[PDB]
Amino acid sequence: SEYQSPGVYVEEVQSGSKSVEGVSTSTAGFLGQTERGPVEPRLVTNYADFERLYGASPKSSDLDAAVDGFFKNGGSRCFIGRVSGADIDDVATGILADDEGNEIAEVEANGPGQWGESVAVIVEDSQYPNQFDITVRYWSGDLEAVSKPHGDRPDPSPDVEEVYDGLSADPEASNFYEKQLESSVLVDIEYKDDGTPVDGLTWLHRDVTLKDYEGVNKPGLRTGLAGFKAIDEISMVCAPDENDIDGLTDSIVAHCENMGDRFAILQSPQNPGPVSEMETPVDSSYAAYYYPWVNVLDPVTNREKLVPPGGHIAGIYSRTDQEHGVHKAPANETLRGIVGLQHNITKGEQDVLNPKGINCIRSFQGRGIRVWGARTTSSDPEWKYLNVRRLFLFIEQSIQEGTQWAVFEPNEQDTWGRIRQSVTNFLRTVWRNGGLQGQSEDDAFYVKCGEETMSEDDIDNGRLIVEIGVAPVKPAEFVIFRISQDT
Amino acid sequence: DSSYAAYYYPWVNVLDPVTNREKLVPPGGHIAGIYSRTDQEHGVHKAPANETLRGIVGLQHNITKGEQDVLNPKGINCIRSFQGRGIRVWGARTTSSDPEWKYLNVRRLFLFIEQSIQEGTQWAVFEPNEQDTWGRIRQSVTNFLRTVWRNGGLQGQSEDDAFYVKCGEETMSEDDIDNGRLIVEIGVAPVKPAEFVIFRISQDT
Amino acid sequence: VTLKDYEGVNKPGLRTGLAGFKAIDEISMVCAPDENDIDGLTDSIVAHCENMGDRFAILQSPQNPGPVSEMETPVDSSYAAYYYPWVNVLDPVTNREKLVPPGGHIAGIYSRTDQEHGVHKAPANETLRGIVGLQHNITKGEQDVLNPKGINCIRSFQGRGIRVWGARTTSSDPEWKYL
Amino acid sequence: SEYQSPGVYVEEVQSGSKSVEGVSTSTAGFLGQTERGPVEPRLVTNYADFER
Amino acid sequence: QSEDDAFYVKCGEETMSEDDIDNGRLIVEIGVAPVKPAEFVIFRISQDT
Amino acid sequence: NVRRLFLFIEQSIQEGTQWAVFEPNEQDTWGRIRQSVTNFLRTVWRNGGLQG
Repeated sequence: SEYQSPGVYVEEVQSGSKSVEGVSTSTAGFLGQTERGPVEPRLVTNYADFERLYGASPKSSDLDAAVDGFFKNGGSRCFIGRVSGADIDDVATGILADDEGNEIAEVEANGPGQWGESVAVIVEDSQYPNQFDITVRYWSGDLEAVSKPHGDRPDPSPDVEEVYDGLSADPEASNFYEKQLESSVLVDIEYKDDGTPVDGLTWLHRDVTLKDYEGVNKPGLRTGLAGFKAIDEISMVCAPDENDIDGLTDSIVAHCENMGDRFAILQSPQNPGPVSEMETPVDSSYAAYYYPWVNVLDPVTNREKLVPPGGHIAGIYSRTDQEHGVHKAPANETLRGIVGLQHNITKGEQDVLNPKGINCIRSFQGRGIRVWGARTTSSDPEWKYLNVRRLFLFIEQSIQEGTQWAVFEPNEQDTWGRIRQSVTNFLRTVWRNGGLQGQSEDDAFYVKCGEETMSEDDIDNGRLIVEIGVAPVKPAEFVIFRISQDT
Repeated sequence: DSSYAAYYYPWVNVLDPVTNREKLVPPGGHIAGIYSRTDQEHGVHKAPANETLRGIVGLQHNITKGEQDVLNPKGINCIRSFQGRGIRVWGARTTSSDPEWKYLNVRRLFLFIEQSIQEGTQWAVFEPNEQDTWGRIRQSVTNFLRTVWRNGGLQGQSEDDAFYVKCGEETMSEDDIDNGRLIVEIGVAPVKPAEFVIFRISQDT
Repeated sequence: VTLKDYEGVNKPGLRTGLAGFKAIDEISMVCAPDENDIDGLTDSIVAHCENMGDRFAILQSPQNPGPVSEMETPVDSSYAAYYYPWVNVLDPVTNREKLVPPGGHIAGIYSRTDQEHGVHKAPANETLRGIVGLQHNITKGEQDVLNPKGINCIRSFQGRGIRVWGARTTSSDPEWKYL
Repeated sequence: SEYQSPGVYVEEVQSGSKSVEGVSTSTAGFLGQTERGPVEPRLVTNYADFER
Repeated sequence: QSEDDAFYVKCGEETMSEDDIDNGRLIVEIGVAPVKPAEFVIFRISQDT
Repeated sequence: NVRRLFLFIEQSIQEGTQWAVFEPNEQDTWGRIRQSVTNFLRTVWRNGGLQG
């Protein structure tokens, strides 16, 4: 500071260490087809939210089953992205009119597709002066059989119902209908002119490939994977129908490798061929591969049905992360929400599959159905185990996001000590929770920043270099007992 | 291509107090205010970057990380907007091509030091050119530079690493004394900013 | 009214708006209930509090802030706090419910906590008096996304009532994370 | 790596040793005539599999 | 648990030099340790001992 | 058994060292390779396969 006139001065100084906070690690992302809903990614925390916002899947998709398996196994949060074969602007619309026939508002469905042709909007008048009520109804089945869509009890009870009571036409009020109808899973309203609508009912009229899974990337609209790559909470991605669309596995693995902060879960085909000839599709350290398919009860036929196991496995990942940590291998855990498997694998066949990076789901007598295998598809010996990759992702993202205060700071010993202290505190916390291995701190990790890592050419060019060394913990895959008679 | 100038980009948006609408203006005065604030709360040796802009609504364009890799090595300073952090100045270089005056705070520190020395030494003109005056001048300049060092402006774990001052028979010869010249030599080591923060992480030990 | 009326007059013998407030040394927190109807007022309030250096700013979200996965705080100051959502009250001219921002109730909670506990006590896990209900009910899954972003929530627990659940600032500096 | 714009960089380094794993050593191959079956080689882990 | 853990105050010849005295500066250095809230209350329960 | 042991060792080495192709030909790679092969052979020695 500068002191030019007499007085009292109070100044604040920076302290000797700054805390780092860990990031989320149990959020998932799903892609696939639905019947209703928007095409921008939305967060879901429960299965009833999913049924309310999106509905069911068509016969060519198995998204509903995968989300159900995710939440039955202890998952916490999903990001849903809806993929649609229709143009984004193929949306049903409508108009509201005033006393003498002026269009005052414009109603639009909340997503593209033919479903918007089955939405009815009903306007009625309220008992209080200058107020009216609005109702929105949606039927999932045939419209030809709906007898009284306007009455208090239609012939088939509607699938979705929404009512808004205290509405007004004053734009500066808090009960203006544009502000109240904004939280609605069915429609959108836009204001045009001054007036209040007349009573009655009205319907909305005039309504996949690899490039749809890739998504749209425009200045104000993102779908598909382009929409996911602008969300920083997702830590694992899955596409249940990845084997019906050629060229999607590589796109998913490339997305995860280019972001550098997420993991890919892959499932085998329904018919992968002979056992002696199976291989993994990719050779990435950012993916894992599971086998075989599973059996579930179908809620529209009440019969068994064969589905891929991806969502159940993502739910197992989330559960293990919540109750043990990211350093725990998500294997030797039970699958909930299924009836049986496609095949039963023996111990002789897994001796051929396990050294190849293929993870198996097996069933033991007296113990149930469990995941038996925790490897990645990688050939590098340094990234053979899955929990090591997940721990490194967690650590690296925490460091990246929690150190932006240090840019443009003086390149001298105070900043060096501060940075060293922060990183040491974070790594000691990780060590205390069982993630690092060693009976002392010197065995588990080290951090270096000073004149041993930086030279003078570095200081003259603006570079601050920190070197960190760590020792992760690995699972026990073979438990061996050697018993003898001696001593 | 001067060492006495800095160059900022792009324009900003403000509310106009006669129309109550947005309006696009150059960012010069906001940046000068940031300079003044940083000088008041940190010192002249602190780079006036990674600081927030107050009093605006938005920018003209949003610059990405790929475009700044082309602009930054050219001496052009950018104003960017980060999600979760706001609008900030990201760059602290001069328009100069000389490698000795690449950073802005070094030039500002030298301006400060040189003007202080120029204005606070006029008592020494026409004084006797002998050892007493030499010791007096040396002592004064050493006190000033040690004060600058203690406040974080100079770099080194000891005084010998940060600066030196010389005045005597090693700087002056006899032809100098006969012609009325008193020569003082000063050497200094300024501190520079941390522009790239690098973390190299491995699995060994 | 405009932004220049909220800024106030600054003449030798007349001060209104914020120019009038900056000559009073008792004020310790400032709030403007209608800050979302006048564009450019949030920044002016945060700048006033940062330039005086002795007061704190309380901010409320809009009535329609968008999807949950896209919310952010308006500023990145250590001199401000951000609360969400709106509340319901009885209107004394119609005797009906009405939706209002929660700023004044929260300032009253600040004052109460300061009187009965001290300035070192976090003004959270405290009850809101004088309301009827909230705008939305926030779950535990949605606050896991909002809390690490500096957004403070007002929630309702069964058996315990309506309470403020969160005590952070809008700041990104790790040294000024808590209020 | 190359550093052209200011920010934070995180980089991974290769470690000082890489593990080697032993290969299988107790699998056999048989050739001869049968009454049924395919003519591509198939893996068998039990005699009932062979008869089937 | 003690005063040395909570704060310190310094003013003397460790904070001021002679160039400071000659220019009219009096420097006081204060260090403090504030208390922070309990946001996560965690109970780890086991069967051992 | 000598022939069978050599078959085992040579195939393990062949299949578990493909990361080293096109790497820099300098002291770091040398130390890394030496360390890996020494660990494998010490494991073989501890199980009674080598003599000394």
